[PDB]
Amino acid sequence: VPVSVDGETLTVEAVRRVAEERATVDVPAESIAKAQKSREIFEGIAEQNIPIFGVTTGYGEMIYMQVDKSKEVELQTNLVRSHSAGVGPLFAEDEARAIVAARLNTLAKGHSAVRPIILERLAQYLNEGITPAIPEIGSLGDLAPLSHVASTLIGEGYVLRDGRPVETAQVLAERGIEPLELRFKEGLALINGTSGMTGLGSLVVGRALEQAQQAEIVTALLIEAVRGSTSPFLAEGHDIARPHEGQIDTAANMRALMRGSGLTVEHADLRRELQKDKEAGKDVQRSEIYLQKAYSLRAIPQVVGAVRDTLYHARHKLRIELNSANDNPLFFEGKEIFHGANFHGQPIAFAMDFVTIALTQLGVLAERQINRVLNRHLSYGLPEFLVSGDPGLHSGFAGAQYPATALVAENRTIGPASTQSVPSNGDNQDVVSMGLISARNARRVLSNNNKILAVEYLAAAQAVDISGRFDGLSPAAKATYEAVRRLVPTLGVDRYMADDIELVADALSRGEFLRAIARETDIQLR
Amino acid sequence: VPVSVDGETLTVEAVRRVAEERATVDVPAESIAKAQKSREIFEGIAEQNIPIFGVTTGYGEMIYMQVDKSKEVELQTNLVRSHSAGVGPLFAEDEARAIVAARLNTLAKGHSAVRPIILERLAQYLNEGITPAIPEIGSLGDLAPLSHVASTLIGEGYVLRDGRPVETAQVLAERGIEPLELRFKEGLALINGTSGMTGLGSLVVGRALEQAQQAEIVTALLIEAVRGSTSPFLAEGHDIARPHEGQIDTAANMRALMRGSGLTVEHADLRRELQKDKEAGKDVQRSEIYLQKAYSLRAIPQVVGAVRDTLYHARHKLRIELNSANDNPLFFEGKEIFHGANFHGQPIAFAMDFVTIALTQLGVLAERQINRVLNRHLSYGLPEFLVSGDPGLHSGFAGAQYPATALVAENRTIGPASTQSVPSNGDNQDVVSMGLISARNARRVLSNNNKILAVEYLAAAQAVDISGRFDGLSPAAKATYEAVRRLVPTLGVDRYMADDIELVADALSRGEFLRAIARETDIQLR
Ligand SMILES: N[C@@H](Cc1ccc(O)cc1)C(=O)O
Ligand SMILES: N[C@@H](Cc1ccc(O)cc1)C(=O)O
Repeated sequence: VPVSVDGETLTVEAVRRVAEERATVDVPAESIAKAQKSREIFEGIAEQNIPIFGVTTGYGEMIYMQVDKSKEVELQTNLVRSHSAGVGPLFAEDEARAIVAARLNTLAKGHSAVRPIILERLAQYLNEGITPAIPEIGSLGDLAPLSHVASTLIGEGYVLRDGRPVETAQVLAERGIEPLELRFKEGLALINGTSGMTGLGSLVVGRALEQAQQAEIVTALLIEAVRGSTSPFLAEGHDIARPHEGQIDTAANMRALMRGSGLTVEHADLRRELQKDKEAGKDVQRSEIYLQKAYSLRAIPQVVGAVRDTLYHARHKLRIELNSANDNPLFFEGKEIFHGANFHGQPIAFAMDFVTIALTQLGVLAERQINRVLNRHLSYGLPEFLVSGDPGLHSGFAGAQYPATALVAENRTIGPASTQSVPSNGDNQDVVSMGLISARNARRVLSNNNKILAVEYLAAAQAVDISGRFDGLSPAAKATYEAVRRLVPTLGVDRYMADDIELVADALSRGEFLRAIARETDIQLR
Repeated sequence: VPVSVDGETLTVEAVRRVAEERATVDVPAESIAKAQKSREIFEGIAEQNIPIFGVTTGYGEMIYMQVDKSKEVELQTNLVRSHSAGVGPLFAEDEARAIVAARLNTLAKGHSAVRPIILERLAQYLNEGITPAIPEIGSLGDLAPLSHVASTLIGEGYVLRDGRPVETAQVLAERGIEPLELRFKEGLALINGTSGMTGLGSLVVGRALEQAQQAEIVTALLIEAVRGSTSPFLAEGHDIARPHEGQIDTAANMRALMRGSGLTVEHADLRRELQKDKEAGKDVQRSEIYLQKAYSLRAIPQVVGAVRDTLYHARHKLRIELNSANDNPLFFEGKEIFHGANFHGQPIAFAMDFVTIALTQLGVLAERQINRVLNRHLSYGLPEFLVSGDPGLHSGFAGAQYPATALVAENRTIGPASTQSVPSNGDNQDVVSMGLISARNARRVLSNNNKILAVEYLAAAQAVDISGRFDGLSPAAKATYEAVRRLVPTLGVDRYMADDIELVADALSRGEFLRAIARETDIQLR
């Protein structure tokens, strides 16, 4: 299962494989050769003492400082050090690995003028399990975080071991590795890109998509458990009447998940049951039958679909970015040293701010579906707060609804960061993107959404037990139901709810509910 | 010249033509035909008194109330009236027209089961200048605003005339038009869609792109005025190293705008001019010749490019939406009436929130470029605050910078609305999109951006006079320069600036600088 880091075809899912599943990485000889190439282009110029940014000059506003080739190695060392000023908590192992891979892929595109050893060493770290200790704060959108990574290649800084930072010097001398010594433009190239936000963003987006699927999965279970109509998901509504890709995809997944359900109702059945319930003698009469259900159980295609569209767009931008030469300056055949701003992370800063927004609404919808099932006037029949015990004496899921509701409110306090640029570096960086903050914002909402969904999964499984509708559940709903009971038992009388919720929340973050559908059925969700 | 409203091929630009230039609309015969057949079939179903949401039942939560068909017109009429509860300011003529246009296109798709007369009357209103008085507030994402529109079709509510509301019944008596009477499902179809946010959103996104163009136009002029480098715009840095579509477009537009400039330099002229400055003596030598770097002028493709991507995504969403049957329930030949939620404006709510964020950043960049030219420390040699006389005694543009700086901060206080749902209607509408609020937010930042750009167009022209570089400008830079000076004179002595700024802001809102590039050069911008 090797992953080709060529600076051209790396996908978001592949980055997750490398970061999450320790997937082996391989930098193609073509990438290596193309890499050495640009290296000679550069050196063929660096030979002379001619001016070039970040290699024969100062850094930032100090580009006005001309520097000779004498202390080539020191210039790189001074940069990586002075810029390793990151603060806050350290990124997690998988997060740090995703960042490292994005940077490797970037250098592997071939226009950074870096020695092949840089790519080879980076590739060794991932493959050898040596993860840099990357503090989360510092990037203006990603100098500081990438600087901490840079430090570990030169045997400095810290590496992540069992959740704690351990000096890189020891770890290397340990597994017998001579720390690299950075040459011209290697220090700058290592840190002058969007690898922080792009690496983290990839994990988040990939996971956001699974969350969309897992929202659809429990949403489907809930719809069955309450015998909702299937009309809202009919293809004519989306494939033909309002063709947004996301909407079509969710409507599709919903039909597959509820297919073969004995509990769901066809519109025609409602229309006919409702009709018989009417007295042809009077113009206006009351009925207890709802031809339609509330928005939270009817508008799933529109809302989750819009979220999907947002995630598709974000994945699209990341795929391009991962495979871009987000670095400066750059080198091309018979070309002058390209001086631009491909280090600017606006594209990804925007994409992630949009992910934050989309996932917030995904959570808003899940929480209202929980409110749906817990409220007796809205549940369509189930007992208040899903009590099995004498009600009042027992509260059921009443208290468990609070953290879900609370999280919706907390996610709404998270504002966009891609527009919060603040000028620094003597007005040199007068417009930045703060994209890493955007990525972290989306990560937070994603994380909070698993807790919201956790309560929804527990609630949906409980509604099944109380209604005694298990034998009517569809193949998918049975799988979902069983995956939940496997982790948490039915709620007879009241009990400490926290562990159960965190138990189902962690399962969701590991994609165990998407897994269950995969194993127990042949449905291949979009 | 007639825009074809067929519910299948309408474009955002087409919508703007109808709304802004009063282009004539035409519902093609095939559309009428489809509407005609779909109606007769629907009427047969209705005439049977079988349950059909909003046609033989109550609205929203009161769908449990069954209504006999003997109350056909009353049911629909009561809906339109009781839902005409909009508040706040009225939309402008062009905004009201875009909304009406989007509604007409929705119904014309042929799945709303409305009588052709409805499509005809709508078009007649557009083609004859009968503009509904539509209050901006009330939509949960667009019942209220659309009900006000619906009210005018039955000769109620108000029509917009000279910025003020005039009772509809009257205007129709003057124009000699007999009000319509609403039949089965016609009241619901007129209001149960996303036409509010989709009509406004179209105008905004259309203008947003023009705003990105004018941002690129003034940036090009400014870069020429200060003799900046053209290297960051080289095709290889985008087309090949970083292929985000928007970024490629901006770089290309910038190259075309500065083509033929005698004031711009290349990275080569700096490294070469730098070699001179440097000497074989010293090892760290300071120069005053910055390898060019202020991001404000180096990152243009990256930042404005990302803005473009956001705008492209939104335009696509709007194109799909304009041609959708965003209404409920829906009729499909030989099938059960579709009862879903295609009225839900989430896709557009998300789209416009993103546009809001994107445009906010566009303004952030412009404001910093203004700061760039007004700060002597960064002016590239220009006098402080572009004073052409005695600084201190005169402040020049020092005061004009404030409205621009203040607007950036003001735009930053505008939060996303697509996530602010609040359950209403007895919890039936437990999750909404708040999309029209999103569209308005976007329109606001758009409007605010014209003011910031206005200050930047003035400072740039001023920079050109003070440095006497008018002769070295490119053909586009001259067109831009003359366009500004045709409106506002050079700033000799300090003077009241408020009028000069508003005049240029207004010119920008009409696309004047984009037009100047059209009739003065052979440049076609993306
Ligand atoms: N990203 C900067 C390089 C840089 C280096 C050091 C800094 O402190 C800041 C910026 C550029 O390419 O212009
Ligand atoms: N959008 C509603 C229609 C509606 C909603 C609320 C009302 O108050 C009236 C009508 C639906 O299609 O289900």
